[PDB]
Parts: sequence; structure tokens; C-alpha cells
Amino acid sequence: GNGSTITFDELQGLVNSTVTQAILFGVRSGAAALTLIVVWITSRSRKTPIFIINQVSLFLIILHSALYFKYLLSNYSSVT
Repeated sequence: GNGSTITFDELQGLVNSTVTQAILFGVRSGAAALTLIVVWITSRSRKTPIFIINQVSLFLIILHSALYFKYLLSNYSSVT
């Protein structure tokens, strides 16, 4: 993890291949968490495993915290 004098193409690749996936993954994952939450509230299905609750719990908070920082900065500036 040193400096890089390469063209912006590298960033265009990782932003359109590594980051592009992060957005999609976050969306499907957050949506899947939401639908499961309501299902447990109403359907009262068998108590989900600790790994499921811990996974979705972390993802929910981490999502909100990231959105909160991006929401406040979105007004300030997105270009240093």
C-alpha cells in the first residue's frame, strides 16, 4: 500500500467494479434485513439464529452511520 503514479483508469476500474458491488450489496442486504424484521414482528416465525440477528444488527447500524456522515457531508462538499 504505497503511492501510485498510474492514470485515473485504476480508480475508474475499482470505482466501477469494486465500489459498484458495495452499493448493490448494501441495497439487497439492507432490503433483505428490513423484510426479515417485519416478518419476525408479524409472522412470528422461529427465532432466527444469533448469527443472523448479529449480522443484520451490525449491517443496520453501519448503514445508518455511513448514511448519516454522507448525509451531513452531502451539503458541505464532495470535492476536496
